[PDB]
Amino acid sequence: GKFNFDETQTKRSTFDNFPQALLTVFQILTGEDWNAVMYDGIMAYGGP
Amino acid sequence: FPSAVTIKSWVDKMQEDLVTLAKTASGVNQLVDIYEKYQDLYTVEPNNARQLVEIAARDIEKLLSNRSKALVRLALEAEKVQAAHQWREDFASNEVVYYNAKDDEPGSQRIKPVFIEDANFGRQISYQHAAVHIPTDIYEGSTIVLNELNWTSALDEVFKKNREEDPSLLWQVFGSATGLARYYPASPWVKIDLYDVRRRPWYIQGAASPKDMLILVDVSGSVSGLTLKLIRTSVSEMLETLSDDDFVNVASFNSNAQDVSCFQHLVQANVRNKKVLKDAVNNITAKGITDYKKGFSFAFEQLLNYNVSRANCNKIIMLFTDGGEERAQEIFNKYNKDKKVRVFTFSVGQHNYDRGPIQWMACENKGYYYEIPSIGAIRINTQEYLDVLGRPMVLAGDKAKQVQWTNVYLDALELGLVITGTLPVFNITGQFENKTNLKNQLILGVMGVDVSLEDIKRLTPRFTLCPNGYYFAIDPNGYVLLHPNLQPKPIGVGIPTINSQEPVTLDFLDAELENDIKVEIRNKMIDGESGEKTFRTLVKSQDERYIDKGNRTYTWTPVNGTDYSLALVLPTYSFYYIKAKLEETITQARYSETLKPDNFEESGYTFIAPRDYCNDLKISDNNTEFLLNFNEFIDRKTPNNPSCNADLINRVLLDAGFTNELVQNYWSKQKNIKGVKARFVVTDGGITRVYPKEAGENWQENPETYEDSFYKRSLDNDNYVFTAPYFNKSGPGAYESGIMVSKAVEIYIQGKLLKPAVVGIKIDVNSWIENFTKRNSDVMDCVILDDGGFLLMANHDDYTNQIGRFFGEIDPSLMRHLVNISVYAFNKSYDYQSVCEPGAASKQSCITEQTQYFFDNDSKSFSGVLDCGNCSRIFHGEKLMNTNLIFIMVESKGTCPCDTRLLIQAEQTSDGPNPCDMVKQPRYRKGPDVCFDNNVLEDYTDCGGVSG
Amino acid sequence: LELFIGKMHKTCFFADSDIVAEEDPAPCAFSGNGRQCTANGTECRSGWVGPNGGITNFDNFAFAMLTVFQCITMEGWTDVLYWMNDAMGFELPWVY
Amino acid sequence: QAVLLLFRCATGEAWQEIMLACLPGKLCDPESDYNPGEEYTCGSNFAI
Ligand SMILES: *[C@@H]1O[C@H](CO)[C@@H](O[C@@H]2O[C@H](CO)[C@@H](O[C@@H]3O[C@H](CO)[C@@H](O[C@@H]4O[C@H](CO)[C@@H](O)[C@H](O)[C@H]4NC(C)=O)[C@H](O)[C@H]3NC(C)=O)[C@H](O)[C@H]2NC(C)=O)[C@H](O)[C@H]1NC(C)=O
Ligand SMILES: *[C@@H]1O[C@H](CO)[C@@H](O[C@@H]2O[C@H](CO)[C@@H](O[C@@H]3O[C@H](CO)[C@@H](O)[C@H](O)[C@H]3NC(C)=O)[C@H](O)[C@H]2NC(C)=O)[C@H](O)[C@H]1NC(C)=O
Ligand SMILES: *[C@@H]1O[C@H](CO)[C@@H](O[C@@H]2O[C@H](CO)[C@@H](O)[C@H](O)[C@H]2NC(C)=O)[C@H](O)[C@H]1NC(C)=O
Ligand SMILES: *[C@@H]1O[C@H](CO)[C@@H](O[C@@H]2O[C@H](CO)[C@@H](O)[C@H](O)[C@H]2NC(C)=O)[C@H](O)[C@H]1NC(C)=O
Ligand SMILES: *[C@@H]1O[C@H](CO)[C@@H](O[C@@H]2O[C@H](CO)[C@@H](O)[C@H](O)[C@H]2NC(C)=O)[C@H](O)[C@H]1NC(C)=O
Ligand SMILES: *[C@@H]1O[C@H](CO)[C@@H](O)[C@H](O)[C@H]1NC(C)=O
Ligand SMILES: [Ca+2]
Ligand SMILES: [Ca+2]
Repeated sequence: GKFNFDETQTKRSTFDNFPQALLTVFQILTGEDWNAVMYDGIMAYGGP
Repeated sequence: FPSAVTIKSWVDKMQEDLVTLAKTASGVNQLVDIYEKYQDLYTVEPNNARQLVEIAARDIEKLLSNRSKALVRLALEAEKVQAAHQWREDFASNEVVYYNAKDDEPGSQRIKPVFIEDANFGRQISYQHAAVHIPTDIYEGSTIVLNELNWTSALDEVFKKNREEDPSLLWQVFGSATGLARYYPASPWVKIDLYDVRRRPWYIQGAASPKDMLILVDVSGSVSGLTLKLIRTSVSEMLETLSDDDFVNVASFNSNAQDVSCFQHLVQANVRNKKVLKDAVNNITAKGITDYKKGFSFAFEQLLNYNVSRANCNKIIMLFTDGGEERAQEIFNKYNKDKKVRVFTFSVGQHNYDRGPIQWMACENKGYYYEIPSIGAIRINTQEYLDVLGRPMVLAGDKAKQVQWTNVYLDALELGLVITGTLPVFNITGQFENKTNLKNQLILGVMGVDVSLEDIKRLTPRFTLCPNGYYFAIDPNGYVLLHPNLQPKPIGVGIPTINSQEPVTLDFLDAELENDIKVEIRNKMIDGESGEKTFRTLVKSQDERYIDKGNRTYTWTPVNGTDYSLALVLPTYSFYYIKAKLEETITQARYSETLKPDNFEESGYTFIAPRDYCNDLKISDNNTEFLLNFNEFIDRKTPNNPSCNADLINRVLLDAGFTNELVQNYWSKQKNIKGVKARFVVTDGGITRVYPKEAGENWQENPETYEDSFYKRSLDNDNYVFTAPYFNKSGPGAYESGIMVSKAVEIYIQGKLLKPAVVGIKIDVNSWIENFTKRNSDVMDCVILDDGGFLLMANHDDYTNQIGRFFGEIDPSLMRHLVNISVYAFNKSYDYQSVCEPGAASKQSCITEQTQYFFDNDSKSFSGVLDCGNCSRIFHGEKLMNTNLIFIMVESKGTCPCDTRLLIQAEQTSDGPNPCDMVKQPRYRKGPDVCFDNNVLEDYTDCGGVSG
Repeated sequence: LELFIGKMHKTCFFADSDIVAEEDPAPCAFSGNGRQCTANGTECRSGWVGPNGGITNFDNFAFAMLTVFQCITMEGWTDVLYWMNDAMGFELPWVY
Repeated sequence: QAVLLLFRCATGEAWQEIMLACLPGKLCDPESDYNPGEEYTCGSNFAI
């Protein structure tokens, strides 16, 4: 519940509930768009 | 410092040097003789306030009854035609033919009209058919629209029929519940288009009754992010569906329920209050847990207040959340067991929470459930709550078919300030046997007919009155339907800080100067009772610079058909008026020959008031071709006047001879005077004449007599009036114009006071200065001020260069002290219809605060010492007799090197008054007495979920 | 850190304002070599935060190291290559 | 540029997006000698 910072769009690869967290972890494991999730994780704690 | 006796004798030598020059050069006494030496070319007719009030209020009622008959004739036919519809679901072959507005097709054929330009219509129109408007977000050619697009085509015949009976008829529009608006006569629609007929103020007031809304906003933790931006926008668009008869308040709950603003209870939800609520809603944040039990208890308590004014009508709680698992059954059981309060619930945002409890809350309390997942659904889903509120209105039957009139608002089709009649249209299919009753509880639409304010100003003629007399009409809410100070501009709120859909609701106490006696007159006029009262009022001038006090008489009666109240403002010396009686030909030919532009060499440069002396003769608003048009009209036209009237033509022609006898027999004798630069006469007929034709190009006053600020100001005063020129090189006004002096002519025909005209001169500033000195002394200052603290001369040259300027902007220290010693009184006002440059966060509407100064005490001799600290300045003040001037002598400002902040008397951009403490003591108002809610036949069996 | 430091900081805003022109902003040329934002009325000047909100840049050792690690995993390295093509010229960044 | 695009696809960056972008219904730059009238012609079904 920390990806609600954009206020203009909804994020699909989040950690909201357990199935979504599992799907996000699997997606990062496959490597596809892992940097996109990392950017959201960084911006959720402030930013650069 | 000279003694008091020396100064007073010094004044009397110069005071009489101005009155005598103005009394002889202008010729105020001679015009008295001219107006008294005939007493046969006119007649003094009584001006009864009680009769005019009751006559003009009967013509206004008849005008609104013509439109009421037009609405009934349209609403009945629409119900009959629609009841005979078959709901065909294919239009490929039987294509519907219609004219679509804002255009250069499955089952539609477009129409190319002729669009002949017409008067009394600022656009091109066509009476052959009726135009159809379909909003951008609604697809034309759909099954619902196309079916709606047949049975409305039978309305075109009735549209034509209503216009034939009354040619002076404005837009007649049908706002369908589907979204399309069909109006007559057809005219092309006026960036992108966002117009929706179902959000207009005239549609909203007729689709339901006044409501006591209360918006509950979920500001818990889970609503943070995108789904809060959707909630804040949804509340803002929801507040736009409320009018002055609706009472609303906004509260938010997150483990604790509190108001989002300073109101703490229901407010009238006008433009001022809605702005405060909108600003506070846009400043909420999401944090905490959700508590529906505490949130709904807070909302149910605010609807049971009854301490303050409410609508005493539809009570609805409108919940803005996302989703939860709490149903709060005990709260609904405890508070509304008998279902007196409706609950509408909204599920906003892209989420996956439980909508079960939200849906259950909706229809357990006779409400409806809505989905707002994105921005595109905000516009449509926040206006559909009126369908539920309209259920008791349709079940009432023919007792709910009452014509209502909206507030004054600017027309969508660029027509000006208009009001709209309103009448709903019902679904009565199958009612002959009463078997369907399922979709028959929703209105088909709303009937509308527009009445312009120009049509109402025509039924109240003001040209038999003095320029200080006028009519004004009031709303039960207190707003003015008619007023001279009402302007075709939207009313603003606050300062526009940037990095016309609202109605023009101007209150009576805000249109003019507020007084403790106006309030009781306003209350007596709101509740509809006739009366009259004569009392002393202090009146703001036409230009917001001077305040003058004079007697006024207010006479009011209620308009019987409607809920409006009409009042006539009429001062003293205006109970009689000059009516010209003269029909001979050769006595009018000589008068008309005076208005020839080629005769201005000896008769002075002559103006003419752009009045509708005679239909044909149109107005040009330039007074260059209009005079040529007018004088070439009178000779090339039979004197019998088959169409227009001669009362407005005899009066102007009679005063043409009266002013001719003055410019010829007295002004020509004294061709040039050392101290006189121009000579002007302004009459009630509507002509102004300046003898020096070379000085006729310096005339900046309005050609219409009734709009001249100095003319109205001169009538109230019994002495000469000095008008200071404008500042900041606003045209030629510094040295080549002069200082305007005016004096009203007073005649006594049979002992009855009349003021038909004013006369005066333009004193040249250059020649008056020498008389003032008989110079630039470094010890003492000699300045002259008028009634209002505007500089007219000084004794330091540099001060003279800045002429016609407020004395507080050139010497703040002395001006501020003058107010404290009670020589200059002042009241501030608020100008809600004003435009100003935006500030840091073109031009936009804003509220500007206006202040004017006037002589408070009647004493004439003033003396005192101005102490500015570690120094001392002594002054003496003497007011000139028979004049609104004051002379004050003070030492130079360089003797005491102190300079406080300059005192500004100008259009100051403000945001007051503060509305947080206005709602504590709101103005008296009366609401509609008809309420339609809580009908036992209401179905309400579709909550929000049986369809999803 | 040596080849290019602080070069992704120039996108094209509107004329005499602080609003970016395009929806997906990209850097201009650092000094008249790479991308030139040519619209009706536009100019580009320093003041931009960065392509990915400031996360993707070589203007710090930590930022450069993170971007290098991201590029090695073959995930979103062409984006950085294109941003250098826009900011710097066109023949140097392809070698790196 | 073609070799760089092929290397990008070899590393597997957005190769399916490029394949979609190389479909028949695509406009052609105003520099090729193409018959007047039909601009949206270049692009072939052989991209897949
Ligand atoms: C005034 O009230 C009358 C009745 O009180 C109302 O006339 C009724 O109109 C509805 C249409 O809204 C007719 O409904 C018929 O039955 C269904 C209901 O939609 C339609 O079949 C499909 O229904 C689905 C919804 O589930 C819909 O999406 C689809 O488009 C429909 N059509 C298909 C699949 O082809 C029928 O098409 C529809 N029409 C028929 C059968 O002709 C009622 O039958 C009408 N009732 C009467 C007594 O005429 C009228 O519209 C109201 N006035 C206005 C302005 O709306
Ligand atoms: C909805 O649109 C329909 C298609 O335009 C209208 O249906 C047609 O209206 C015509 C005009 O009245 C009819 O033409 C004549 O109708 C009279 C009356 O019954 C008869 O003389 C004939 O039926 C016909 N005359 C001819 C063909 O010479 C059509 O009959 C009628 N039906 C069709 C074309 O199938 C509806 O009237 C319209 N609904 C409303 C409420 O206006
Ligand atoms: C509005 O209607 C009322 C009555 O419905 C009118 O009251 C009249 O008042 C006069 C006194 O001024 C009485 O002589 C009449 O008898 C009253 N009328 C009736 C029907 O009794 C009132 O004048 C009407 N107002 C207007 C402006 O027409
Ligand atoms: C006004 O509202 C208050 C509270 O909502 C009502 O309650 C009374 O308020 C007055 C003054 O505060 C006091 O009599 C008591 O504190 C309250 N209770 C009772 C039983 O009076 C009040 O009734 C409302 N109306 C008025 C006229 O005050
Ligand atoms: C407009 O006129 C003056 C402007 O200062 C004010 O009227 C006086 O207000 C003071 C304030 O208490 C009173 O003591 C005086 O008795 C008032 N003078 C009167 C009533 O003649 C006030 O601001 C305005 N007057 C109104 C609103 O009636
Ligand atoms: C309309 O109003 C006028 C005056 O307001 C009145 O004479 C007339 O009878 C009314 N009705 C019609 C149909 O003109
Ligand atoms: Ca919650
Ligand atoms: Ca990849």
